[PDB]
Amino acid sequence: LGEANSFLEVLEQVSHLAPLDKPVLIIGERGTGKELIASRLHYLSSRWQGPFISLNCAALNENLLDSELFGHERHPGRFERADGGTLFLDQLATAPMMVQEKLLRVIEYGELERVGGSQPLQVNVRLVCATNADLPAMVNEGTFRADLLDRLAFDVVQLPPLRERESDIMLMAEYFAIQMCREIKLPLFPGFTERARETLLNYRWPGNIRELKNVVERSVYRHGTSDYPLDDIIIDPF
Repeated sequence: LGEANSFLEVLEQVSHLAPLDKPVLIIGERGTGKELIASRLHYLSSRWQGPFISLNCAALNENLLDSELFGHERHPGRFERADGGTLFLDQLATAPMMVQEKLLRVIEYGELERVGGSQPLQVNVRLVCATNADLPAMVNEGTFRADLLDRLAFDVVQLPPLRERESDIMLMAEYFAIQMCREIKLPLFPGFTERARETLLNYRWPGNIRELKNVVERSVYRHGTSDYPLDDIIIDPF
């Protein structure tokens, strides 16, 4: 979430892309809300009453990924489960080259192939994928299929990292701090000192919004009082 102009521009882009049936590629670091953007593409589309299915490609080994996406024997895969809806594939760049070619087969031909006896399955799925890799760099290296990229990247949504939305950092920090005050029953958030603000604004936030929420919640809890402003931002609890 947030309100920097670069983020508002993303929301505008998403509102125009959502009604299309074309695949959308989301590029962004961890904690920038890629799955929320994918969900927004679905719910602003004509498919909104259909299924919204997610899969993280990085999480499964190659055989398990293959079966989870395309099914086997019956274990229906994620494409089948997303029929009439939207399938979100996260960490796309980790997909093995076998899975990449099979993904292209389903995209251009619009159907899954069955082992023996079973006829192929036709599927109608809107695809949204996400990564933080440099996919054109991977194409040059031969670790990502050029023909798949020629097809998947109809258009690209680039999510700005928190460090490039500096105006959003104190806005969101205040929001998360207030919510933590409610959780631990403090009567009022007593504010951030200038030292705290320097700490927040100078940090690069590799975990972006998710990390900001955790750091601020921990800091409010450790502070534990409404009697004076929060001075000590605990970035590293280790």
